[PDB]
Amino acid sequence: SVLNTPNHYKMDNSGRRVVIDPVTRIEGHMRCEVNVDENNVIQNAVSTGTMWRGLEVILRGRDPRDAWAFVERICGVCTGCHALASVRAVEDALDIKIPHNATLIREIMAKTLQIHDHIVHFYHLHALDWVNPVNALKADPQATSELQKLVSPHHPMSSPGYFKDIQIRIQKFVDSGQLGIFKNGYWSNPAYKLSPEADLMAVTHYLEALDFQKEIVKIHAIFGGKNPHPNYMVGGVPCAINIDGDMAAGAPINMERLNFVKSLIEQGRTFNTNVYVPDVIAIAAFYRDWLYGGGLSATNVMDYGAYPKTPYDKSTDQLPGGAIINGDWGKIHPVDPRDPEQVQEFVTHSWYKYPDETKGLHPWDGITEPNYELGSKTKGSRTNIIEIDESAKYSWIKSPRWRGHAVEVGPLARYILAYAQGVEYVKTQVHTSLNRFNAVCRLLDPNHKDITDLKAFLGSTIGRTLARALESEYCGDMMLDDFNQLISNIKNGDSSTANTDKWDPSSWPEHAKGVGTVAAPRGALAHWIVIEKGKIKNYQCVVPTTWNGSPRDPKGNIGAFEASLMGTPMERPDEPVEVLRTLHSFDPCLACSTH
Amino acid sequence: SVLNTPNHYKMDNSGRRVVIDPVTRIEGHMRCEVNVDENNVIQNAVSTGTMWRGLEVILRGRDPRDAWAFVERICGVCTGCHALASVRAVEDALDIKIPHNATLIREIMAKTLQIHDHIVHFYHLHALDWVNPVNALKADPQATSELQKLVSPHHPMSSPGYFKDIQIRIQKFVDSGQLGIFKNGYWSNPAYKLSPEADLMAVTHYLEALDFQKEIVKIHAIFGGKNPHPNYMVGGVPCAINIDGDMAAGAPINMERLNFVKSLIEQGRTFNTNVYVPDVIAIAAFYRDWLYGGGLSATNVMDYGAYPKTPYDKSTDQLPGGAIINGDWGKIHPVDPRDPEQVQEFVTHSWYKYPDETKGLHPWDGITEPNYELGSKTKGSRTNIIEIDESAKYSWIKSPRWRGHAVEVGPLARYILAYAQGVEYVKTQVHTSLNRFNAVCRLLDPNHKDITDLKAFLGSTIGRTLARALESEYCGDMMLDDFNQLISNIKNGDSSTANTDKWDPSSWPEHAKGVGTVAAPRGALAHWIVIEKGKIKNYQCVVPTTWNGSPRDPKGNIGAFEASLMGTPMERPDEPVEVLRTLHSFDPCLACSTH
Amino acid sequence: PRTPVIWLHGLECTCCSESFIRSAHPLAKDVVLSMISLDYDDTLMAASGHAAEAILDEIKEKYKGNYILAVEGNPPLNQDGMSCIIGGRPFSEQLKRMADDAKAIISWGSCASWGCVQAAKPNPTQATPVHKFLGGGYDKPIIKVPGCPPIAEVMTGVITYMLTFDRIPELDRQGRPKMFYSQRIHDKCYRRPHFDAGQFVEEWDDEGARKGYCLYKVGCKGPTTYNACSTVRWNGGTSFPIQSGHGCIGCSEDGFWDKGSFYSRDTEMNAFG
Amino acid sequence: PRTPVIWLHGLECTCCSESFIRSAHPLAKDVVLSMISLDYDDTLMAASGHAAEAILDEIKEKYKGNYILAVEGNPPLNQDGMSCIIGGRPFSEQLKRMADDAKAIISWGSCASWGCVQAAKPNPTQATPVHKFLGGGYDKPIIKVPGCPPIAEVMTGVITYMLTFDRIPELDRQGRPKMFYSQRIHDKCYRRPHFDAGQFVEEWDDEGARKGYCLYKVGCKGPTTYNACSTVRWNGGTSFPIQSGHGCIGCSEDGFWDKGSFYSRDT
Ligand code: SF4
Ligand code: SF4
Ligand code: FCO
Ligand code: FCO
Ligand code: SF3
Ligand code: SF3
Ligand code: F3S
Ligand code: F3S
Ligand SMILES: [Mg+2]
Ligand SMILES: [Mg+2]
Ligand code: 3NI
Ligand code: 3NI
Ligand SMILES: [O]
Repeated sequence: SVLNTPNHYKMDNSGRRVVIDPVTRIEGHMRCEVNVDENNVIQNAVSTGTMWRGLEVILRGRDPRDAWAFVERICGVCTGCHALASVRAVEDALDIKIPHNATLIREIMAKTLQIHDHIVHFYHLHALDWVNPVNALKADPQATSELQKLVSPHHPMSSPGYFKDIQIRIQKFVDSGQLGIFKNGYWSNPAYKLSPEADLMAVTHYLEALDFQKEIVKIHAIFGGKNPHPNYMVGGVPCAINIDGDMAAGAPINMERLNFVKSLIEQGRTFNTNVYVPDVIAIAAFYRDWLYGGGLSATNVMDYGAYPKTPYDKSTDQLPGGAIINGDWGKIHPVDPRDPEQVQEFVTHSWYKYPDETKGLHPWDGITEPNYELGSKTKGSRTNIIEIDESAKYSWIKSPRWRGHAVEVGPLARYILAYAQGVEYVKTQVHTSLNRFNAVCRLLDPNHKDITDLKAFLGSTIGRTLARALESEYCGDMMLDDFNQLISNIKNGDSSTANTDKWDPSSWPEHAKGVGTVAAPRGALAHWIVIEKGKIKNYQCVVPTTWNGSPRDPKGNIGAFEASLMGTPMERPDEPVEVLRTLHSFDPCLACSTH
Repeated sequence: SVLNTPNHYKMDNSGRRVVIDPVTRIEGHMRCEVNVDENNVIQNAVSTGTMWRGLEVILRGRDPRDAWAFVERICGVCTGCHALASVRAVEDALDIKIPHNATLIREIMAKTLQIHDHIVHFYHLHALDWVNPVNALKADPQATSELQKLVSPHHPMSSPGYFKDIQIRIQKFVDSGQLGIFKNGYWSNPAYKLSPEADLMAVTHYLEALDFQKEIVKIHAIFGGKNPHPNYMVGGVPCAINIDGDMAAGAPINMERLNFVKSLIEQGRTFNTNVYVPDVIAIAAFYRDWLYGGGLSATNVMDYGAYPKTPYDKSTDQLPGGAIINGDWGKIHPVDPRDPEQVQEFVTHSWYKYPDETKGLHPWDGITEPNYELGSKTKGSRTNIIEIDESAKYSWIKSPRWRGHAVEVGPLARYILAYAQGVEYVKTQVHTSLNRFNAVCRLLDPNHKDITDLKAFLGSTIGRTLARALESEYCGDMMLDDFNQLISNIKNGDSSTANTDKWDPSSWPEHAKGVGTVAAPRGALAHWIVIEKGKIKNYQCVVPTTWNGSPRDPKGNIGAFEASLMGTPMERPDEPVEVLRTLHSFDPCLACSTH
Repeated sequence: PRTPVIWLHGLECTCCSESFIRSAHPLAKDVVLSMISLDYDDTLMAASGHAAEAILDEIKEKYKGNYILAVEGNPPLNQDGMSCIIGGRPFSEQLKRMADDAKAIISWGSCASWGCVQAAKPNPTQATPVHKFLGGGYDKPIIKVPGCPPIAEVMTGVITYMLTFDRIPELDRQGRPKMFYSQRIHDKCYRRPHFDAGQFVEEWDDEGARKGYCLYKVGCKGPTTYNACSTVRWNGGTSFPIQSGHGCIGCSEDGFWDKGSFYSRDTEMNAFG
Repeated sequence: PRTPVIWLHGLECTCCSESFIRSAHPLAKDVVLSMISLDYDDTLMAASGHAAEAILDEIKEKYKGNYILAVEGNPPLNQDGMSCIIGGRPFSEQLKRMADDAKAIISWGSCASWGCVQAAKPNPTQATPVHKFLGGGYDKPIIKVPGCPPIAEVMTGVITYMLTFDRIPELDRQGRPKMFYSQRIHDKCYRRPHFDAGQFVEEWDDEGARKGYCLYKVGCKGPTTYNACSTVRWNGGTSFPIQSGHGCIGCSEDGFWDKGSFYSRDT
């Protein structure tokens, strides 16, 4: 068939079918199928979420104050963001305002998660789509050192002997014949474009990042007890503050704990600036001729907006939200998660049932009733899918749309929205990153002509990857501001952390509904709760990967993952490096997507 | 006067007198006075310990089981070594044999101390006698990187941008006009011979060492609760072991704690070999024409011997002891701390009283009775000493002698003794270090003639400084061996840590005496205890700096400090860089020396 | 040769995998490069799709009876198992095939050990912990390392114990290593002096909260929870839930999600009950 | 301009100075470069003798009434004070001279706070803690930070508090910051459940020792000792005496050396 989608794609499944199941180096479980034409160009893409747990069903009848802990376990990668959305949703329903220090500490925890999640994503999940560790074994350590000094002059770890020592270790690993995570990698695929020296630099930084990442989450351990899965509460934060009073040493937050947080923040800022951002820029330069994967980012992007400089005042959001539609960056459409005509979820191509499946349901009206059922054109059987039938139900992911539009969410969406709304910090990051990208390109190709087209640059797999790294850096700077504000509040006499006026259900209205939003690491997250007589009547999550990984809607619009693959040539369709590189650039979280 | 000492020095106090009080960058309090001739060459040297606390007096009548904690507080720099000597002395007196794991854990704690103490000494106490931080501000960062790569190819921290950033920080500090510890440093003195690049490299490593040193002592925190001042006990170690049994997580030593110790050991080994040892070798090469300060080291050296591969079998000491006398390295005289004709302390030039002050007292017969009294040739008064009278009593340090000989103790003494006794590990370190030294010399001077004379090389302030660094590296290797043995013991079924058979004083002899020896960071340490009816009758300490910092004896022999200064030319007698450099090379611990 | 480890993922949130890489000692980098051979792990592995499934087949045959099978998450039995699909087939089939030839199983976390959040009422996928799925006839050890997630150094501590001492650690009746799970939180809790004195947080951010008083009245499940949180603690010994001011929610105990509200008070506190 | 700090050393073992540089956060390098101006400290100074003495004179004049005087160790009164000689004169004279013009004093450690080991019976040097030496008429704050030594992060925590919040921390009746010294070890001890159940180490390396049972019966002085050891803990939160299996010896409490054997029960 050839399907002409309302969002201007031609989905053609007549070509050779390629199946990727499991998609690895993601959180959770995904299957992807594509069709390629005679020139090995993708002409159809099918996103299948291959897990479901039913948190929305499990929550029914429980106490809203307990919800945050259940939904936190939607995901251990984006650990905490669901807890944050939950407490915000309950607080919204019950008209609870939290103390300023609770606001600040929650944002510090959120920005800690952003940095940790972005770093580990790029190195531990994404890098092996750009980096060939076997090729690193061919590098000259002195030339690797020279490249390192150009890539990031401030990073101290550049000795040729250090790179040689890393190389010896990877050589020993390879020589053992136990290749572990590297086994069966597509290392001979010409899709890998780094020099041996760049591969060795990147492998070195994968190891440095694995060492570093365990440090930054100590901020979650201080404020939230543990990472993964720090604690939250409705009405405040549990980490009471006592700097100077009786038994301060035994309080959750005292002078020593604050000094520890300061040290951790600065370490994160340094890693962002000296390792992560320069690597993404330099790797992007090596791949300067590979600008595929833009998909919907060119046209339709959305975020709810986050990080208000003034608590509870969205006009001060440091990552302002809204929706850009049809590529018009000059028109920011306001997004209201309360409006039943805006966020809606369809299930016509998902493994769920609605009484009326023509309907898109706003999440206060959402329904989660499983319906695992394969289309009659499926190749295989109910417990053995060979080729999924995308004309019918093909995913555990629902199809969210915004006023009927399919949109992309994530750091790139936020960066577009912030750039378009004149956020100077972001505009400066974008322009300096483009200048740096062009500089490294010229190091590699002395005849390089500068890229100037911001839509082409940002609206790509490379751009999506870059935006994530830039967002990490921005979060580190914002977190330091938050910390300084926390110290100022304490200095000005405010050590308060919780509001308990509405802790007891006797204080609640008989019927209430609320929505909590979060700029989660992968994009726009919200939870919608309906409370009745002290209990959860409905609880519906629409999460970033739900948006990006969405199957088709009743009109045939394709979601962000499927769009991003369309038109991409593959060197070797059966060694699908390009598909993985682009899918991974969305940082898919499949447990999130399905919950 | 001109005094012709039996140990072949001519102490002449007719020339200009220079007084250094306080001697800074040591532990505790010292005064040093010298006389210089018309050529600015030192022709007299006077070592004065300027503190006393009286631990030996304080211990009288107390319980031998409590002694370790009192004497540990003799010193917070060599923290632990006195506790170790004490428990060994009590165990010796009472014929207590400890379990193998207790032996091993004590040796791991000892080697931890050696590494910490040696590193912090070199960088934070000694380096400013060799390193000019002001001159560092003139370094080229690229050339500093090149030097770093040659000095220690494996050390990762070599980026020009890193050295530039360090320089910027030091420049900011200097520009503030608050010079702190650098204020009034002798920075224009030509005695400073490093290039600006070597100064910058060294300052950078001073900072790296300050960050590192807090890590290695976590081994003391694990086995001993805390550092400074970890806990010990008579009969074993309190850190009971439970790897696999009920409540293991709550035992002092469990699987996670052992994994922590492994990590810490390896970090120390890395710092020894990549930072500390290479720096001392390279700095030595810049100072290749400054071979003063040997003093007694080439003639008379002593250590009790330590670190037996087989517990309680001294023939297996990895740093074997003995005494070399009159420069005959081919004759190792056995040292017995029990022999009243061997170790003796005189007080004729010390602020103490004996009934018969002609006598040298073996420490089981030792007496500590203060007698602060100044010679009638003193310039000044009892409470305002302008020039001390070294013809009379001039120090709180007693005068220990070995069979009437003045000896040098410390890492250099141990290194000479080990080399002379064919310890292959040490011989390899010495030969490789000399080769490396000569290689760096040849780079600074292509016409360099290799040094081959081991007595001249080792028997100098440079050699004394090098031996300390080599010993640190040896201790890291030994400590790993100890850790592996501990694991093996546990694996073979032995988790025991204490012998309690003689814990109760009802099990002790009415009268008992013992001696405990330690290869302390600064040299030969021993404690001698006499027990009567369950109480301390006498407790006498003779500490490494007691030996080295000793005032003259009745026959007029000078001690190691005084000997080391004799014959040294000074660029500027009133800016006594050379005196500080040589004194500091002994790592004076003045609280130790006097106790 | 380094010990082969196959790390499978069922229905899960991936928190145990995340916790593992937080390990302060040994570092995860050293575990993977030098201690074990992490032969399959859909989270970190270079290969996908057919290339990934080829490894499972190869390791199963080459190292038959000699690999450790680590399992995070759990198999669903509803939806014909297709609420967790891997390679087009139910995860339960992958789990069974690999369990057949494992030397031993490590059930990482509360999902694999007990069921965790997806198993809470009404358990729409019939998520089933590994030991119950394989049944009473399964003849290899199943080492349960529960917690949501477990402590990082507990996870790596189990592995280092097996590699260093050449045996499975002693397990309690529930299959948990005594190494780490043989005391209750409340048996080693630094806030116990306050519990003893009846000094409690009564309301969030009250006087007691700011003094670090006991969290029993705000729902601490430490009295009934066996784990190393109050001894080893979390994130390189930085903190644990109680230190940072929220009661234990019981996250390593079988059935903790349905035990009661997290803010309900813990039971069986009196000896005269 | 960074806050001027003069750090004097009397009779001491230098453990407090060592502890200070163990600080995990802030790092000692950052304290000295960026937070305070450590203007005199015999342990670390480049200059010696006359050049070192010249600094005390200079700082005392330039920053009269504006420097913090940190004191480690204590002054002896016996031997005419010459059991601790600095620059040819009794340390007590240096201490008095600098105290006269200090903004405030920090008594680091049990030596400066109380006397510590040299003051234990029979106190041969008549070592005297700073507050007693200066007497009741002394009109500037004396902040006692006791312990042998104090915890590293307690020491740097006191400094960061003063720099961040612009006041002396609240002190208890003994002059100790409530920040750190307002609970007993036993009031926050993770072995307390065992104490409560009568589960004790009875002999070294017995079953109880291997289970981490309470150390009361082997002499733990936790029940009477105010410090942060069971909360902040030692060496970047790595351990504390009790965790590693030895009872508290009471090392932050006035007179702890003469309270009795460390292995005798707390009464
Ligand atoms: S109830 Fe919780 S907070 Fe209180 S002592 Fe027990 S485990 Fe600690
Ligand atoms: S006596 Fe000591 S070990 Fe026992 S609970 Fe009290 S402080 Fe802890
Ligand atoms: N970020 C993140 Fe996870 C997803 N998708 C959530 O919410
Ligand atoms: N090392 C050391 Fe201290 C001295 N001298 C002791 O003993
Ligand atoms: Fe660590 S996968 Fe996270 S939900 Fe509770 S253990 Fe499961
Ligand atoms: Fe830290 S100098 Fe060490 S003895 Fe007890 S505090 Fe004094
Ligand atoms: S909630 Fe879990 S992490 Fe520990 S403190 Fe309680 S078992
Ligand atoms: S001995 Fe001292 S270090 Fe703390 S545990 Fe007791 S006060
Ligand atoms: Mg949903
Ligand atoms: Mg003595
Ligand atoms: Ni997620
Ligand atoms: Ni000492
Ligand atoms: O996620």
